Amino acid sequence: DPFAGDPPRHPGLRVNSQKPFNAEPPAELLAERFLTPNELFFTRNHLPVPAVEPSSYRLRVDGPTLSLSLAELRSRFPKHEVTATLQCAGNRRSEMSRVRPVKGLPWDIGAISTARWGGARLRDVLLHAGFPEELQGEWHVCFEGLDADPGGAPYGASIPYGRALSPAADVLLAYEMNGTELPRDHGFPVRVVVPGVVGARSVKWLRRVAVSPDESPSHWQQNDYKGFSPCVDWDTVDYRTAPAIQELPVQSAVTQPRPGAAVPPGELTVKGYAWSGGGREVVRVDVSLDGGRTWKVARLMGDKAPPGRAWAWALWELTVPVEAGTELEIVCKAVDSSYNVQPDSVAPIWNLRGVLSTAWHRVRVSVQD
Amino acid sequence: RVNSQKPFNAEPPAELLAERFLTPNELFFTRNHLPVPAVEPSSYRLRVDGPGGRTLSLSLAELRSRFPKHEVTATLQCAGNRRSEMSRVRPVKGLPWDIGAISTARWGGARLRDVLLHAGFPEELQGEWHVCFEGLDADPGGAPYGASIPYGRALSPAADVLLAYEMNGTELPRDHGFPVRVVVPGVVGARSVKWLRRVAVSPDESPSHWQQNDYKGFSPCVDWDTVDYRTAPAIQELPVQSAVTQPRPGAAVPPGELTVKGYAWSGGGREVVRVDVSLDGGRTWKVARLMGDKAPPGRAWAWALWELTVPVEAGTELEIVCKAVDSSYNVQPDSVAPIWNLRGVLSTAWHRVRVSVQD
Ligand SMILES: Nc1nc2c(c(=O)[nH]1)N[C@H]1C(S)=C(S)[C@@H](COP(=O)(O)O)O[C@H]1N2
Ligand SMILES: Nc1nc2c(c(=O)[nH]1)N[C@H]1C(S)=C(S)[C@@H](COP(=O)(O)O)O[C@H]1N2
Ligand SMILES: [Mo]
Ligand SMILES: [Mo]
Repeated sequence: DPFAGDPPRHPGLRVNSQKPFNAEPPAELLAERFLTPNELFFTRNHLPVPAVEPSSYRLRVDGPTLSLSLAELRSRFPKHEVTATLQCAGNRRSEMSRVRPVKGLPWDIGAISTARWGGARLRDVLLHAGFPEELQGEWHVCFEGLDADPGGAPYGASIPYGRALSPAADVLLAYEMNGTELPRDHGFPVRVVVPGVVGARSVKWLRRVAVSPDESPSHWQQNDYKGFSPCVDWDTVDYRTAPAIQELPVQSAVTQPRPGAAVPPGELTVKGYAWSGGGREVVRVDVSLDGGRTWKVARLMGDKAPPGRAWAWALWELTVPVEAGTELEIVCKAVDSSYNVQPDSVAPIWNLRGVLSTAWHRVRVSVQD
Repeated sequence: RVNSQKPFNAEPPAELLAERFLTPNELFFTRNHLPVPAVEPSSYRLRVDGPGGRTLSLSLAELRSRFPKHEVTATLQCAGNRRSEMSRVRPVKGLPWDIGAISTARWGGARLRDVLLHAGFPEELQGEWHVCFEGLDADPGGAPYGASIPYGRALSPAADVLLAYEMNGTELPRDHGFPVRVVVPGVVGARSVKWLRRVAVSPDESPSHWQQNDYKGFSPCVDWDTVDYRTAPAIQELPVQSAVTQPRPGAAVPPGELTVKGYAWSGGGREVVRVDVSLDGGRTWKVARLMGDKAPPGRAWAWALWELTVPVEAGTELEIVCKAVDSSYNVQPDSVAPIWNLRGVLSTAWHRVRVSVQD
């Protein structure tokens, strides 16, 4: 059992896979706090979790070569904090499966969580390694984790050089999560946090940072996490025909009430989350009780972030009167700062991996007598 | 097609709209809120001012000679493009545009960035600053057309904001802002202020009617008795968009093969990564061929023209639908009612075109 050393996890989590460990918090706990407690933050591991002795750990940065200890990472670079939501490419995959079977972890609406991350700015570490603030043409910063497949290939990913060097992009080499040291499942001792970008690129248990003229050659950068036409099937898919998912599109889901519930008549408070990639804020959330025919505007909770740096989700709520003995089909949809919107239905956005599941979330409940 | 004479507003015929990557100056859609100014070029001056910047008064000759000419091929799409689709759901207030309030040109001019830096403004300002524009066109009272963009976009080298005096290789036409306009790539046409008289750096958004009390998106539930422009942000970047230009609604096409064509575009420099095309009303899809050359990442200011040749069977009915996907994997929604708004702006639900196949 290569997973014999994996860490202990909270019992309240909805485990989608044990070995490797993948789990999401239940819907009723998911949006209870703006910052998702470390114990409930969703967990996505492709491989066994590395057991890292903090003292001997070294971060390799291949400059135009650094070997940074955890103590150096902490002391040499000013600590910055960024509150960012990580959403998995597979969040809401369960919706896709309802149309046609897909390949992937059966996530519901909880493959998304939010934390206040603390660490060194990737920008500062790269400038310290001797790299220039700017590089002409399309360059990339590649990441490798300490976790590896049977063949010894590590988990890896990349982001464009521009994003890595940009102060406003808030890309961190994080060693703290919600004020405490990074948990093992979340990348102890160091992970990359890439705000506004799909979770896949936020490499945990970071071993190496390199600059390259090309994207990471990792399996998960080249041959996974892309969107295709709904017509594409396993016999025709060609990962060269689409871009790696970086920024994600606008998203929202209803966390309260839950599907199949019978709610009391009178007033009903509907709640959920909304978020969009690339630091685009959520400017509105529309909520319907009649299956998307008529809408009401939800209250957006929380504090406004600077323009282009809305890395954290918006929690929303709406209290509405409901009549005894009626059926409700509760639907939410969000609008971001570029006026991007969510689509009505899943079949037209369907894909063989069930990624990029952003059609409206629909929750059916009945109202008691 | 002219939607209005006084003031003048017009769009090119759908049959020519997407026939050339660069829209000829004579066909490029025209949206004018006010009478078109008659600008005498020698006496014209562009005023540039603001806190911590030297006030400039630039002649057309100096704008051309002092600043290095930059060329940017950028698509301008009006907020009301495809308004007709909104009116079919419920009547709205606005020009009755069809799919042609969008056009593309190669613009040439001074970088707004260079002009502001020349005036002494810094590359970055803390807080949320804006760059305000005022046109020479004005209402009978005298308020000019105006707009603004965030200071960060104005100063970004990558954002390609121009003070353009050339359009597709020739002098800027009168209807398109002669002698000078702002071109704001990847942003709604409303902010590309024509007949530019002033550029001002300000800590606040432009107080213009068209910045404060127009060009915003609202929930479909909002009506005239409840609309409050303070509740929404000014449209700046636009969402992913596409439409079919060939064939045209109600066409009877010959059997055999059919070449479906159209355009696709997305705001904020996000490239179009795919266009899906259906012939059965959105039940099944095929992938269209994207025409033209790639642009650098984050600077896809120009539309992608697309086409798909498909076999069609005699005597059948088709419902042709297209939808586009951008670099952040944003998508177009299925239907118009849920994106409906009282001004019929931001019309990006799937375009559907019904045709029959002879015989
Ligand atoms: N090294 C390493 N990094 C990783 C992964 C991985 O398996 N190994 N999974 C990725 C995926 S696909 C996502 S969604 C996020 C999940 O971060 P979390 O488990 O801390 O929520 O981590 C990313 N980083
Ligand atoms: N001075 C001024 N500039 C303006 C206009 C206006 O009425 N006056 N209309 C705006 C609108 S709403 C749009 S859609 C574009 C259209 O530019 P075009 O006419 O060159 O296509 O110009 C913008 N610039
Ligand atoms: Mo993921
Ligand atoms: Mo417009």
